This record gives sequence, structure tokens and C-alpha cells, in this order.
Amino acid sequence: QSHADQDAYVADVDGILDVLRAQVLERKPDDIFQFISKSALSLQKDSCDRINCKVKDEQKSRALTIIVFGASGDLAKKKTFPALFDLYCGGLLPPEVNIIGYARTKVDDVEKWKHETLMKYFSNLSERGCHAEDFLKHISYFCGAYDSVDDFKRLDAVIREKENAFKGPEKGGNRLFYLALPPSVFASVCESIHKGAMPQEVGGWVRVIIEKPFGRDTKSSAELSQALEPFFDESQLYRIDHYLGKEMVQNIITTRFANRIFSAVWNASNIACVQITFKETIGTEGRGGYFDNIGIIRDVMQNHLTQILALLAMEKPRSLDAECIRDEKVSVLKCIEPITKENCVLGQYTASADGSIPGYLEDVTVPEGSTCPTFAVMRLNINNDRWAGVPFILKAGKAVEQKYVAIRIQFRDEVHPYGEATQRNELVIRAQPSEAMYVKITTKVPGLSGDLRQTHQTELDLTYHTRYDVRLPDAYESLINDALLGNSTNFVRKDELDVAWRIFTPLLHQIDSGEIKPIPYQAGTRGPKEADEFIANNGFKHQ
Amino acid sequence: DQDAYVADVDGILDVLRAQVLERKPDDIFQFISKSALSLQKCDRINCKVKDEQKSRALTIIVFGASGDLAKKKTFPALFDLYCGGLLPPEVNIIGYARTKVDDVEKWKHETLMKYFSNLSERGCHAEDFLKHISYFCGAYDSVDDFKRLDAVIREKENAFKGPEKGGNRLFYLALPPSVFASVCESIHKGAMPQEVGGWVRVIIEKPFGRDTKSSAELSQALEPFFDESQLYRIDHYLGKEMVQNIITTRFANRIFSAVWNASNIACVQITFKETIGTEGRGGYFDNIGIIRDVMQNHLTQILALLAMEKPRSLDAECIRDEKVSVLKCIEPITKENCVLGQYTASADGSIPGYLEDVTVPEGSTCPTFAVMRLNINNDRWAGVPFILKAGKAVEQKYVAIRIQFRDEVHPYGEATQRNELVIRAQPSEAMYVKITTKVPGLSGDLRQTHQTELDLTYHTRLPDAYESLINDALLGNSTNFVRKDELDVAWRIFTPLLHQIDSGEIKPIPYQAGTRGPKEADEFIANNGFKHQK
Ligand SMILES: NC(=O)C1=CN([C@@H]2O[C@H](COP(=O)(O)OP(=O)(O)OC[C@H]3O[C@@H](n4cnc5c(N)ncnc54)[C@H](OP(=O)(O)O)[C@@H]3O)[C@@H](O)[C@H]2O)C=CC1
Ligand SMILES: NC(=O)C1=CN([C@@H]2O[C@H](COP(=O)(O)OP(=O)(O)OC[C@H]3O[C@@H](n4cnc5c(N)ncnc54)[C@H](OP(=O)(O)O)[C@@H]3O)[C@@H](O)[C@H]2O)C=CC1
Repeated sequence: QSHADQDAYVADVDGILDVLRAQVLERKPDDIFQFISKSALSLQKDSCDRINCKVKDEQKSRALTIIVFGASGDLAKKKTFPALFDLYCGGLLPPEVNIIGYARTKVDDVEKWKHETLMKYFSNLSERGCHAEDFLKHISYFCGAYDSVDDFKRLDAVIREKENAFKGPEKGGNRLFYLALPPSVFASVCESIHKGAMPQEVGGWVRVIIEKPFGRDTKSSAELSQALEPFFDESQLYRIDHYLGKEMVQNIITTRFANRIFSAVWNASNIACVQITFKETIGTEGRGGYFDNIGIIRDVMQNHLTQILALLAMEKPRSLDAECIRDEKVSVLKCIEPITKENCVLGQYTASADGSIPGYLEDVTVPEGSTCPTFAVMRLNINNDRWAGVPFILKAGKAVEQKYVAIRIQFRDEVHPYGEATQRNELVIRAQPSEAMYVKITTKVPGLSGDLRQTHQTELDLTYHTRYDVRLPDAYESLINDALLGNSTNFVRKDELDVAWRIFTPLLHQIDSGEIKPIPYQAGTRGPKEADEFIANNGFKHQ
Repeated sequence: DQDAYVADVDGILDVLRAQVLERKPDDIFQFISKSALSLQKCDRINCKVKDEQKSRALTIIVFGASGDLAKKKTFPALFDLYCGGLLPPEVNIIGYARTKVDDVEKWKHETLMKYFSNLSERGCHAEDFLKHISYFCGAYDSVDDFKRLDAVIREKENAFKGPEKGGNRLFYLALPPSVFASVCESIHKGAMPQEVGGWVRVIIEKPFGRDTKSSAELSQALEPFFDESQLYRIDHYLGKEMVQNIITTRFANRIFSAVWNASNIACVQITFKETIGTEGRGGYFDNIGIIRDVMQNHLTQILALLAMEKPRSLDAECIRDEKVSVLKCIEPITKENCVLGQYTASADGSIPGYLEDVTVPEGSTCPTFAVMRLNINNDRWAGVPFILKAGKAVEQKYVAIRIQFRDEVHPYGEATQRNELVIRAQPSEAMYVKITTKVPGLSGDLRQTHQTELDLTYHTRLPDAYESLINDALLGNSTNFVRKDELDVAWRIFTPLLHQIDSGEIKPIPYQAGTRGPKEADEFIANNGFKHQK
């Protein structure tokens, strides 16, 4: 009747206006009026319904609740809720999923917060704003304290009522808690969950996503792990690295272990050198003061590059189960001696030669005289049968010459019989600026003018090319999906974390003691010349 | 014009369909694109030869020039080299045969030019090329005729416009091997190169005997006249592209070098298939059989190059040394390791059966098909089955090497399978690996995999293999030619089996033309280490 049609009309109007507002607040048009008109007309011309529910029957047989602590904050609004929106649109959340933002910040108008704050960071609202309103019906806000027994009793009563209204076979409910909070709050809120908001005894798992930093050295990290272990075990904690995507991990694991050709050469008999590189053209972008207490090694090397190394270098796991892979990550990291300062070259970037990038020290939030490294190259030695003597080079840098993340394996040259008509084979696994995996090999030159000794180097693509170029879901979103699926492969385990800090902490101590000081390099160059000399001195050979 | 436009279109799309359906890429769209750009693809001759190739006179003497091979293949191959600028500009070509030719210019124009490839391009060059051709009517066994031939060659060598004296002489025996010893003795006594300078090389045609004893007698008959730097025993089918794929892809690369062994390889198959039968010419195939025709010679050379140890250098004779060394490790083939076939009429009668040929003796048991297992008993290959397969009148024209690597059962189990390396020569050149890869997308956990083909080279269905070998002889590169010692070892691998066959101990199983062959051959292959993909 009139009631149904008029609520539908206001709902459609509000849905359009919410998309317009979100496009205006993101695009920051100087002329709001002009912008709202072009957008409205383009939305008209664009039929958006795409949500094929693709979860397995395990996922939709029990209630699911996702609780985002710190929901008021920068990561929650800009990354976590939009990643949940993407999973929602990809059909990867249960149709009855309940999402609760939990934070201390008072919110007098929860719908406004959902439509004006959260929705602003939902990507691709031109073709998906239709789904945005549906998604937001799954989101509620609990204003509460992280350290209140009573608030967590009240939250539990809210969760239980939704769980008990579930229409599905099993009882209880699964609970995913996301700590979008400073680490200084983790121990208190984990205590609160454990006291007051664990899953109903009648059924359901609990998982807790822990955000970085996980300490800043062996002692501080172990203290945080020790603070959380009376509340959650290692099947429950998920220590997340946003940068480690499913695609690169599967390139590393499957291409080697599924195949005789690559399994057989993944060892010191065949490999001369391994480099893992994380390069950015951006600097610290006005947040230099926050970076100054972290440095490039804690920022991306002790965590992100070291996990890549463990997956690259691990022995064959007993099975493809996640904890069998994490077992081998731990085993291989224990074969690594702590990095010494003679095996490290540090840099600190100065203004780019064209003036477009100011120097690190020119940031007014950076303490005068700071020796914080924005660049590091270092050698790690893996002392076991498979890798003894193989240099493993980790390199990371801000404000260098290109944005680029890759693994580069150089194989030992076949000197005979081709001599100067061949060179080291290479295997490259790239994540940025785009995914690629390929080998560089020596092949014949076609045609009669080419005798046997005339060759060239070619790049053999190792990747499967599908019929259609299908959407790339980002690394972060695949990891939240992994946590929902109960797959801990790409998350750092408690023992794994401790071994990794013990590889890096002596070096970090020496840096903080002043024992090694960064070399200036202009923003936009490769970094210090001493770093490329170091790489050349540690087994790498130019093409 | 429009019905022809439609004709052109439909033709392009026919080729693309055949191309796409042979490669079967999952990315149909981009394969179609690049193969279309590829299909998009006269003129005077630029010389491509080295300065040393044109430093001396060159005479090419084709014995048996009256014959089927000479007119249909040898002279047209020389024509193709001439048009490609691979023959030195002043080359002289002399046909020598017993047949009286009262009128040489007409023999060249009505007989020889008929079989030249009329690529419409080359056509402008035929009368030019014919000016390089003369004819000597003589006996193969006459010393005096070869002295007379020598005087004619000298007159042509002395016309050379170049400082170097003398002349290089390439003699081509397009004759039955029963005449080879006669010709070689006559050259030795009558027409060796001038003493002031020049080499002599002699291309010898197959069959190189028919067993160890007869082959050794032929080699013994020729060795008083020419040594192994002068004799070129040619195999028309062994193209330079396949050989370079075999040698360079392995030995220049750590990745392939390290897995080219029994620790990593489960099975090796070398296969030569044709859809044609013996084509009414079965009478002279009948005393040869498929094993002598293409397996003891062509497939075994491929095998030697695949299986050899690393040569001391890439020099021709270091490679031939290693071909000899690995052939010496091969056990003589047993009758239990050989399945024979003989083709009957196709199911639709389109192809008549082998015995329906009137030139085939009734009740012939000649094999048109054989699959066999060879054992290479050395450190690199012990335990690795090497399967050779050749067949007439089977289901497709196809020539390839297929290497299957040992499966990695752990940890992927049923989500992986054997890797493969394929090196294909027919119907077109290709070289690719098959490995297990991840499947892109969030839908695919670690166990969701795909068997992915990775093309190193892939060409669609340019001097051919034969011309490239004639060029190799002119360049003095013996790599792809079977050496005297190599030849003897190859016959010793095959001769016990061939003798058993000639005494009836195994007999061919019939298979209809157009089928794969006898079902027992595929049973044998499956029983000897080969596994089906997917
Ligand atoms: N792009 C990013 O921002 C990245 C962040 N991380 C990590 O994710 C987590 C969240 O990061 P981010 O959102 O930027 O951090 P914020 O500084 O924005 O804190 C997030 C929320 O937590 C609450 N908060 C802040 N300080 C305290 C405190 N002492 N006690 C209790 N609550 C506090 C606040 O919510 P309220 O006051 O309403 O309770 C705040 O809005 C951090 O651990 C961060 O290191 C790592 C990956 C990327
Ligand atoms: N497509 C083909 O024909 C293939 C054949 N071969 C081999 O090439 C060589 C030539 O092949 P093909 O042309 O078919 O053979 P032919 O039997 O047709 O011999 C070619 C010429 O040699 C002469 N000839 C034949 N028999 C004798 C004989 N007893 N004594 C002296 N001369 C003889 C004849 O010329 P004349 O009487 O004028 O002296 C004949 O025209 C053979 O060794 C063959 O095995 C291998 C590759 C392919």
C-alpha cells in the first residue's frame, strides 16, 4: 500500500543522497553543487546487483559476530570497515552476519556515523552504493570501555540476543574480535573478552585479530605475548600483516612444493643468492615523528620481509594445514644467527634533487639530529643443510627510485659449456607494483644465422592466465577472509614472533646505541651507494 | 569482391580456430589477438654468407640427378638456399647420372623447375638459379669419367673471381646405397679437390645398411676414400631448431640442467606420427619397416642428444663424442619391449589398408607401427624408461619429445601431478613446460590448483630442416650427422630385435588407419612408466 511504497521511496532517496554525500566528502570538490549534479546524472545512467553468496555451508550454519574495537579510529574507518564492505559485496560474509563497532567515543547519532563517517571510505560507490545501504544494516555501535566488566556483560547480552535469533542449524555463535586499537590496550581488552564475552558454551569459536606493532624488541614482544596467553591460545590469536597477500604466498608455496622442477633446485646446490626487496617512492609524508621511533627495520623488515623469507626458505611442511606451515616457518627462522652491524647498511633520505620531496630531517616533527634509518640493506645467514652459505639479502627503503616489492632468486651459473653465452638463471616473484612471477633463462636464437653459441635471455612467465581478467582483491581483505575461514598460515605465531625478534633485536640495540649511523641519500635515488656495494659484495651479480 | 572478402575472413578464422584448438589456452582472447598479429606476417637476393664462405670456388655435384630425390627435394632445397642467399654467389651445380639427356636446357626447364617451390616470390629467381646448373652424363664406376668430370669442375673453379685458389667440392649421393662405394672410389681416383686448395665433403643418403653387419660393411667400403670429417650421413628430419632446443635449454641453464636425470625424471617419450600411409608405394617400404625407416636413425639421434652427458665444448665433434658415449650405455632392445602394428583400411574406407596395396607381397608382416622401450644403463638414466614410438596412418601428424618428471606426492597429493617438458617439431615447433600453479582469486585456497602450460616457444602450423642440414654441410658443421662409430653403436641397439622380427618372433597387430594404433601399444606405454595428464 501507500506505506510500503513511501518507505521504499524515502529509502531510495536517502540511499542516493548518502552516496552523493560520500562522493563529495571524498572527492573534496570546490563546487559542491556542480559535483552533485554530474554525479547524480551519471548514477542514473548506470542495475547494480552482484551479491552471489559464495561462503561454504560451514560458514552460514552458525551465527557470526564481528566486533571491531576502536571503531572510531583511523584504521577502522579507512581500512577495516571498507574491507568488510568488500567481503560483503564479494559474497564472502554470512547473510546473517552481525557487525558491532565498539569504542569509547560518544556517538549521539549512530546512523549518521554509519552513513557519513563509515560510508565515506567505501570504495566504488558509483556501482556499489546500492549494496552500501544493505551492508550498513549489519552494523551497530556500542559506546563502552575496554576495561569494564559490566560493559562486557552488556555487550555479551547484545551479542547473545542476535546469536539466539539466528535462523540456522547450530546454536551459539562464532565471534571475531578485531583490535583496531593501540597495542597498549590489547592486554586489558583481551582480559575483558575472556571474562565477559567468550562464545556461548553451546557452540562457536573465538578469534582475535591483533594489530602491529607486536612489541619493538624481544623483551617487549614477549611481555605482550605473555600478557595475552592467559586469555587466548594460538588457535585464537591472529597477528596480522596487512602486506602479505594470499597471491604472493601461494606463488611461494605452490610453485615450489607442488612441482618437481622447482622443488629440486630450491637449495644451496643450485641457488647463488636471494634478495627480498620492499621499495617505496613516498617518504614519511609529514608523519616523520611517528616513524622516528620505529625506523625502517621494525617498520617492514623484522615483520613483513622476515615472514616472506620464512615461507621462501622453509622445509616441506608435513601437510598443507596452516599450523604445519607455521611449524616450518618457525623451524627455518631458528636457523638464523642474529644480524650483526657489519651485515647492515643504513640510509636516511635527504631532499630529492628536484625539490619535490623534502628531506627526512626537514619534517618539523622529526627530532633534530635524528639518526633514524629510512633505508636498510642487510644479510641474513640460514645455517642448515638446504641454505648454508646462501646469502639472503633483505632490503627496504623509503623515498627511493621506484615502488617495487619482489623476491629475486639467482641460480648458480652454468659456466660450461656456454661460457659467456649464458648467465645466472633468475626467478622473480613480484607483488608491487603488480603481481608477476617468471624465470629468466638462456634460450637459442631462432634462425639459421644463429649457431649453437648464439643465445639470448628470455623471461618465462610462470603464472596461470585465466580467460577473463578478474578483480584483484587486496592483501588485507584476503587476510580478514582467512581469519573468518580459520586459516592462520599468513599470521605470525607466538613462537615464530619470538624467534624473529631474536634475529633483529641485537642490531636494533646497536642502532639505538649509536653504533651504526645512516648514510644520507637523496630522495628518488636507489639509496646509499654503499648499499649497492654491499649487495655486490654479498653474492649478487648484475645481468 | 564481397564473396572473396568473406572467403578471406572465413579462411583467417579457420586458421585461428585450428591454432587456438591445438594450443587450447585458457586465455582464448589474448591468444587469438597475438596469433592474428602473427598471421599478418618478389625481391632481390642479399647474400647472408660469411666472407670466408665466398672466399673460394664452390662446386656441388649431385649424383643420381635423374632421380626422385634429386628432382623433388635436393635441387629444390638448393633453390631455396639460393633464394635465401645462403649459397655463395658464384656456386656451380652439376648433376651427374647415367641417363642420357640429349638436351640439358630442357631437362632443367621441364623437369627440374617443375618441382621448385613457387612461393610466387621465389619464382622470379628460377631462371637465375638454373644458370648455375649443368649436367654430366657418366658412369658412377668409371675412373676415366671422373677424370673427365674433374676437368669440367676445374674449368668452373678457375672461372672464380676471388684470390683464393682451387675450390671446395660438395658431392651429393642421391643414389641407392648399393652405388655409394663405386662413386666414392671414383671420386678418390678421379675428382678430389685441386692440390692448391679446397675441401671435399660427401653427403650420404639413407639407408646406412640394414643391420650391424651390413652397415659396418658399407662404412668399411667408404673409409679408404673419405674420413669422418668428409662424410656427412644425412637425416632430413633432424632440424637445427629442435637440436638447439635440446642442447641449449638444458646445458645453458642451471634450472633444467639440475633436473635432467633419473632423480627427477619419471619417463621420456620420443614420438613420430604421420596420418599418411605408405601411399601406394608400400612395396619398397616392405623390406624396410618402420623401425629401420625412422626409429634406429632419426629417433635414436634425438635420444642421443637428449640423454648425452655435457660435452667438453659446443664443437661438433665434442657433441658427437657424447652421442657415442650415451648410445654405448643403451641395452639392446628386447622383443618383450616392443609392440608392432600394421595398418588396415580406415573405418570410412578413405585410406586403403597396407596390404590392399598391390605392390605389397601378400601376407606381408612388415610393421608400419612400433612402440618400444629402451634402457639407458648409466648413472644419469638407470631405471628411466625411454619410449620410442613411430607410426604410419595413425590419428595425427605429430613429432615431439615428452619428458615427465617424478610427481611430488607431498604435500599436494591429488592437487598436483607430474611436471612435463615437451619439445615439439611437428606439426609446428613448440617447447613448453607443464607445472602446477595456484589459481588466482580468493575462491582458491592452497589446494585449488591448475595444470598450467608455460610456452618457451610456440609457432603456428624459413629454411626447413633439410635445407638447414645442407647448409650445415657447406659450413662444415657435422653435429646433426651420424658419425661412423655412432652409427655402429646404434645398429647394435636395434639389430637383435630386427633379426627377431625377420624370423617372425613378434608379429604386427592390425590397427585401422586413422586410429592411434594397436590398443596393446597404449597398454605397453602405460605399463612402462607413462602417466596420463589429468
Ligand atoms: N593505517 C593505519 O592506521 C594502521 C594502524 N595499525 C595499527 O592498528 C591499530 C589501530 O590504528 P589507528 O586507528 O591508526 O590508531 P588510533 O590512534 O586512531 O586509535 C584507534 C582507536 O583506538 C582508541 N584509542 C586511542 N588511544 C587509546 C587509548 N590510550 N586507550 C584506549 N583507546 C584508545 C581510540 O578510540 P576511542 O577513543 O573511541 O575508544 C582510537 O580512535 C594500531 O595498533 C596501529 O598501530 C597498523 C596497520 C595500519
Ligand atoms: N624422397 C626420396 O626419394 C627419399 C630417398 N632417400 C634415399 O635417397 C637416395 C636417392 O633416392 P631416390 O631418388 O628415390 O632413388 P632412385 O632409385 O630413384 O635413384 C636415383 C637415381 O639413381 C640412379 N639409379 C637407380 N638405381 C641405380 C643403380 N642400381 N645403379 C646406378 N644408378 C641407379 C638412377 O639414375 P641414372 O639411371 O640416371 O644413373 C636414378 O634415377 C636413396 O639412397 C634413397 O634411399 C632418402 C630420403 C628421401
